[PDB]
Amino acid sequence: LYNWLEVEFNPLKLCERVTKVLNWVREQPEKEPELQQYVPQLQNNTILRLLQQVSQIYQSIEFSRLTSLVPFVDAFQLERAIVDAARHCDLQVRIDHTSRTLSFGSDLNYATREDAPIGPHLQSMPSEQIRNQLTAMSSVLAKA
Amino acid sequence: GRVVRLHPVILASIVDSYERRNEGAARVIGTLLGTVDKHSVEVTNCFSVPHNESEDEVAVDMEFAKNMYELHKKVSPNELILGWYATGHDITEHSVLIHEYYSREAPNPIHLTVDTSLQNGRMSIKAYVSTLMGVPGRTMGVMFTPLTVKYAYYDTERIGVDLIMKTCFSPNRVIGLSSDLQQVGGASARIQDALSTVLQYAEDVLSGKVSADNTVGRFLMSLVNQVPKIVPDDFETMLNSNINDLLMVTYLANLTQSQIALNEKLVNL
Amino acid sequence: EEDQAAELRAYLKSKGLHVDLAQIIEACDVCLVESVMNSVVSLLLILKQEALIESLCEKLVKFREGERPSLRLQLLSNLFHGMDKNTPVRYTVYCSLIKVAASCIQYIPTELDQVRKWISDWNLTTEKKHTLLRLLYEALVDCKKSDAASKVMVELLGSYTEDNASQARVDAHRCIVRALKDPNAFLFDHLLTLKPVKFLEGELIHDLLTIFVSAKLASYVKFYQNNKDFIDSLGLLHEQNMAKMRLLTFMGMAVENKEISFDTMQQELQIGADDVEAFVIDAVRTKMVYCKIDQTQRKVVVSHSTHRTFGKQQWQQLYDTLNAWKQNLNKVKNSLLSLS
Repeated sequence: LYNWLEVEFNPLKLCERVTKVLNWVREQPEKEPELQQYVPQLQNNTILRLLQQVSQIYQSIEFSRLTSLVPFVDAFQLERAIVDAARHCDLQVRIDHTSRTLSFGSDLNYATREDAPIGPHLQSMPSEQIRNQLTAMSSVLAKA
Repeated sequence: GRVVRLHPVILASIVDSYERRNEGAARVIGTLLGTVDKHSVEVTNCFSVPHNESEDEVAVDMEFAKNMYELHKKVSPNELILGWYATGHDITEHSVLIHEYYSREAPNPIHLTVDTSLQNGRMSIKAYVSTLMGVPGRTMGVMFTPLTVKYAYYDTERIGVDLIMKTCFSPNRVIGLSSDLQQVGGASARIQDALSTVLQYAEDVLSGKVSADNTVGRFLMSLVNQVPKIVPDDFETMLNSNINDLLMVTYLANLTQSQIALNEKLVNL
Repeated sequence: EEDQAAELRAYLKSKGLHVDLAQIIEACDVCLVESVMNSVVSLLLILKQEALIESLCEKLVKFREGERPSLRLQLLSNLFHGMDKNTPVRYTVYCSLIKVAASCIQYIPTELDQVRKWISDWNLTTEKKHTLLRLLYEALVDCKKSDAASKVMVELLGSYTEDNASQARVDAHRCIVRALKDPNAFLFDHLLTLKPVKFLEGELIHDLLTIFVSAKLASYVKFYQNNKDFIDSLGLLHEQNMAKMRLLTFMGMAVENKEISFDTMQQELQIGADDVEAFVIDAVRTKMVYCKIDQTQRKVVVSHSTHRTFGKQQWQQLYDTLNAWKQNLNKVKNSLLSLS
């Protein structure tokens, strides 16, 4: 569980893999009943940690792809879970319903906050890269 | 621990305690505080302590040496004793007998060898220890097991020493404490010197200087690839509106302070 | 002094002066608590040093294939840390220090400016550098230091000349077929800049590199039909080689266009429609092309791409981009320092 959810950048893979761990939990509520209070609460992490990992690679996905991506909630439980990790907690996820498309990044006004999780990590969105670009000239030239 | 992690607050504290001395003696005995991960020996703060210099005799004041450990213990409890420094690359008969004192208090004492100058060299610092065992009749042969001392920088330390670094490009070792936008413009001069080195080699590595091409070749392409691409119409909505934000707080703080001042022209009546 | 050896003679007759120091070298390790080795260090380094260090460090390397090698190791850690001014025979001590390091590890200085400090100021020929950096090749492959080992191997392969590239056959096989086992060795341009490797041609594995570096998967999917025997013979399985060649066609495509659509990679890299989106993550993870998907409009926008071989165009894009960038910064270096 530390491998999948906390360390590794596998933003398509965390839907099937980490729920496979939790479907072992929902096998035995009578043999091991003591983990069963944590059965919805890990799933709240799953929607955000895909969105903290799909938003670093993708820039436009349809929502119709993503409701097939996560099998264990319906669409309206998903959609409210998307928006509180994006207004709080420093995601970039925008939602456009005219072509049903989500947009990650693509907003170059955004001043980043301090209290985001820096988790499993990739090249970030360009609002973290158009800012801190004078550093990349300053860092690599003195290495050059 | 096999690698010591010093911090550069120790070294100028050696030198400023090297310049204020009793006249004629060579060394300042004194002990150090720091922490350990048992591959990384960290040492964090320093003091000076005198001693009496004589022939085959250095008289360390064991009531004074315990005192500065206790006096810094009031500052923090969380610092264990890791060792003592002694100056010079030379080891007289004084320096062995002091090292066996601090082993009754018993860490493995993690010693440092600091110069004033190697005469055709430089300041050459090494990290020593003492540990051995005995054959009973004559056990008096002993040598120093040396390890590597390497410094470490923190972010307010590494932003703080950069202005303490600028003492060196100055005639009488003075810079008056600097402005912001001249230091913004100095950062462009920091760029302008650092641009000059890669570009001067660029007309070299274009025409003939191609033997070790790929190691500078892999680095100059990635510097141009790590900076991302917008068409500049996207940029001025970011740039000039942020300019309309920063100019707004220039008016608004002066909107406030002129009304702080005109309140102050009202209350001083 | 001399008297410590006299009670060391009493210590070793009863248990089991440069000749007397070499004789007391000859008594202890044929029997064999720590000062009996470490006052030997206090007896060795005080004195010539050449005949007695040679006899002792040979006795010290025999005992690493014997039950406890740690005690000879941590003695030799003290003695290698002892002699630091110069000797050319300090290679032979550090031969015993690398030979204990493969048979246990990593608390030894190995650094690249430091080894050229140790080669060019012991002032030996390439032939002793032939053995010292082959000593460091097998010692560094064994402790899982994969990415540092190619740097030892390329200076092994870069030590040679056109003359003695005749003997450079076996590591010339070995350096590629260890690194073609390695799925994260991404520079096959440095394996082509060697004096033996242009000299060798034929069926041997350098022929595969010209299929790898400039050439693309159309030039390799022919090559699997010709030899099933020879690529599968030495060290190499085929489908891990495939996913490297899946990358190097796509990475060389993603240099060029940066507006590139989905159907290119079903048609160049010969997979279906939904096999793309896990595969684009494989390129964006390991540091070679940082790419993005506008998946709704069926486009691959990339940020950047990395090159396989340079040219004089490739320096030329770097020049006129940087020359105005120097010139634009000339304007602001004028303008920001003129404020105060």
